Amino acid sequence: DQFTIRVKKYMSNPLLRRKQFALEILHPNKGSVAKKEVKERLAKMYKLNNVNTIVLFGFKTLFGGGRTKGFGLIYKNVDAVKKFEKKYRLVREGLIDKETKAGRRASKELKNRRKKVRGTE
Amino acid sequence: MKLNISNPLNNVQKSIEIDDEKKLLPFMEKRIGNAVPGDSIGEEFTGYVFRITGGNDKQGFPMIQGVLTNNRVRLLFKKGMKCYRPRKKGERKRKSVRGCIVGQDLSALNLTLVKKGVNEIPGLTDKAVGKKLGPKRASKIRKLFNLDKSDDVRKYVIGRAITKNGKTKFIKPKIQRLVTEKRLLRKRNLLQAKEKRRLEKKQQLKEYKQLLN
Amino acid sequence: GKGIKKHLKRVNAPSHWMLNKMGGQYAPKTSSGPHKLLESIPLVILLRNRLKYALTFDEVKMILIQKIVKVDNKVRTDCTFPVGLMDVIHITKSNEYFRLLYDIKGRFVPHRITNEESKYKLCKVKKILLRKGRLSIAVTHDGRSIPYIHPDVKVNDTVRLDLETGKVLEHLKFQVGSLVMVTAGHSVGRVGVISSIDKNMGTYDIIHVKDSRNKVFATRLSNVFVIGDNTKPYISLPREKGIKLDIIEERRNRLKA
RNA sequence: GUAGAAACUGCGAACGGCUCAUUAAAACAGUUAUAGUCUACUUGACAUUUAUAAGGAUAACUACGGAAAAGCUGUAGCUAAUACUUGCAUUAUCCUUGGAUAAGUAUUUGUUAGAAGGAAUUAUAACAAAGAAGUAACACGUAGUGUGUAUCAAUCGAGUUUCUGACCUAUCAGCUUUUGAUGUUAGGGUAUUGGCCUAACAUGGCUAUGACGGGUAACGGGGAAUUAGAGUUCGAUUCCGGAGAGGGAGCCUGAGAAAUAGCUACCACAUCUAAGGAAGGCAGCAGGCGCGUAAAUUACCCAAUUCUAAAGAAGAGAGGUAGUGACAAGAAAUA
Ligand SMILES: [Mg+2]
Ligand SMILES: [Mg+2]
Ligand SMILES: [Mg+2]
Ligand SMILES: [Mg+2]
Ligand SMILES: [Mg+2]
Ligand SMILES: [Mg+2]
Ligand SMILES: [Mg+2]
Ligand SMILES: [Mg+2]
Ligand SMILES: [Mg+2]
Ligand SMILES: [Mg+2]
Ligand SMILES: [Mg+2]
Ligand SMILES: [Mg+2]
Ligand SMILES: [Mg+2]
Ligand SMILES: [Mg+2]
Ligand SMILES: [Mg+2]
Ligand SMILES: [Mg+2]
Repeated sequence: DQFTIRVKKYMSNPLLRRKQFALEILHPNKGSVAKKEVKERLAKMYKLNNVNTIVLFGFKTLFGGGRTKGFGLIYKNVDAVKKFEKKYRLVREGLIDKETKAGRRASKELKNRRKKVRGTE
Repeated sequence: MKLNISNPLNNVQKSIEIDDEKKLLPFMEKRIGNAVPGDSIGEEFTGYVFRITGGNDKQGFPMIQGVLTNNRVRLLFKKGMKCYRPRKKGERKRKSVRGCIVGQDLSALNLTLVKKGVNEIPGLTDKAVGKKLGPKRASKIRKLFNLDKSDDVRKYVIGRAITKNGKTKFIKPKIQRLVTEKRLLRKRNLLQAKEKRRLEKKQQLKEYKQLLN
Repeated sequence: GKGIKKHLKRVNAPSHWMLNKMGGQYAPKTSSGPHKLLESIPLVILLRNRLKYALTFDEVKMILIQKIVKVDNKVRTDCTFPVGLMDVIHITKSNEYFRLLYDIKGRFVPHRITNEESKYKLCKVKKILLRKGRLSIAVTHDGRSIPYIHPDVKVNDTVRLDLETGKVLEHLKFQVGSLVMVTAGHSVGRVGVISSIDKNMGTYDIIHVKDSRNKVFATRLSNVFVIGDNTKPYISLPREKGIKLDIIEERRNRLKA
């Protein structure tokens, strides 16, 4: 509702397909405006028609209260997000959903497979 | 004691089981690689000649050709030898192996056929099996079908029963060492690069010889 | 075993890379190439720690996969390639040009030259060889072989090299009045001219250099690089122009808010 | 055209991690030399005495098998390659045609001439004999790359090597040399120099400025504790160097090893067995017994730091994250 965003060390990165910047948020006498609201304000502030091209990470609330710091990241389009963002971030954003969790018990399979011979293993 | 007879000409083999000292008497004290008549193993084998190619003993150790004893010895093996396959490169290991003289302590024979006799011994001299895989190098194909240069080789490669996906398609192996425009392109490009290097070197030499004034 | 080492620990990396002593036990361990390890920086350092275009190592990899970075007019994909002193760097996607130089401290910086200046560099000779058929080859600090060198080029002087074609444009001599940049201990980015040369017979040779503020320093002959004739330098320089002030004067200047 | 169990081929596995037993001019530190050498990957230069395309043979696979057991393997039939091999098409220089041809990269032997370094038996050139190995019968579809290749140079390194520098002990005063101890000559060997080794010859070499021995609950250093200034004591343990993988000695592959989650043998210890035989090495990470005054989880992950590969995409007890934890350190309630 009542908060101000101050974007710092803004920089454009044509080598990647994004803009990258720091962030500070002022919310006096309240607590921690949610990540969903910050995206919507940034979209307005930057005319970003969509909202699914923004990535935010590393938010801390600064002992005393009333102000928060973090990092932000705005991409050219959705295809540039999936190309070169890691899988764990891409799951928190909801763009994909995969949790194949076979575990580190593939070491058991690796070991008991080299002792068998060409045809069967 | 258990015999594996294989017909090399027709690609077929047949095994028989024997528990008898009388029948195996001619085989004893023979090295591997020498002929031996097969009359005693059966009345239908009259006129059959075999050759000894291998075997292994009661405990399962194989026989090797070099050693001239009648029992087990202990050698250290290398890459080029027979009864060994290394895990590393340059690794050598000491193993126990059996001699090449035939004796009572065997469990298999592994002998092959040389001569037919008076009967036909069905299943060993009647049937025949093919190569199971055709050639891939082009010159081998043309030498197989006795073609000449004008004959294209791509039309004579054969799949045997192949009707795998289509009604009848006969998907065929890729064949190597075929004459393609690519090859030709490689030759002309290499010649052009060589000439260009020659010209550049002549340019540089003339220029430097000019500069020496 | 006891063969060639492959790892580099962080506290043992050269100090002018300026690496964080927390966050990691290792350092990039530059590859082998045209420059020595201690007189160069790996490409990841340039492209992540200095220019800040990348956040991690894998981002440098994804940048280099798309062939958009060139050193000395050739694309390179090796994340640990050595870059070194007088080399030019071009990034097509941003249309940028840089030349690495020492500042008045001992650390490398990208200098942001213009497009016209991006077509040459300066190479200093290390030795001259005579080979079969009586042709002469010069070896530069860049680790580079130049055949058909002019007969008047000697061992310690510098030459100006075109980059599209590996040919020579002109050469600059090593004399008493030439302009010099120094590249090793206690004075690593100073620019002065030259005052004298010593020539000790069995040991090192010492030369003396005078600043444009009339300050004089000395060093070994092997860490002296000629960058111009008597009057002017042949390349653009960083903002201090190689003028080093003492700590009192530097503190006084910095105190302007 | 897209994907691809097996298998052949290529590269790595000599880096990393652990511990401190040996070791007292040894190792190590600061300073030197290689004009006495080797050097994969990476970087730059750049080559000499059937051809519209050559050869045979082997995995995987199919069929017949043996052994209680093992990362065991026999016989027969097929088939590829950047595996293993053979080999074609060509000009240059000196005197606005011809002549001589050059016909040979490294390396070895004999006779000569001679831009650089303080110093040459140096780069280099001629003459007479030998002579390896190579200069694309390869893949992609981007003029562009990938793989491979003779010699030179660079880079990531190593082997030797000059000068100076250590604790306690004389109830350790002479030592070394037959069987190499110290030198000379000629060879052998090595990647090179060298008694490093062999043959002949001479009688040398070190020492109270402490040789030769004994001891260390001794790995060296960067460093640590306490001290006004002098000093005294510690340094197994984040980084660098050295050494080892139960104790010794040998060896293959390879650019790199006298390797030990590589091989061969003996000594000690110890596992399975149908009694014929087969298989071993936690001073790597957890964990157990023993020892003792004396020391933690048989957990999660490759997200970060980096390394290896056919190098975005796989793997990594290297490494990170938590769990146990009054070793040590900082802030700070009980109004
Ligand atoms: Mg060792
Ligand atoms: Mg990173
Ligand atoms: Mg190590
Ligand atoms: Mg003698
Ligand atoms: Mg220590
Ligand atoms: Mg101890
Ligand atoms: Mg420890
Ligand atoms: Mg260490
Ligand atoms: Mg032990
Ligand atoms: Mg060993
Ligand atoms: Mg172990
Ligand atoms: Mg052992
Ligand atoms: Mg343990
Ligand atoms: Mg305790
Ligand atoms: Mg690829
Ligand atoms: Mg993934």
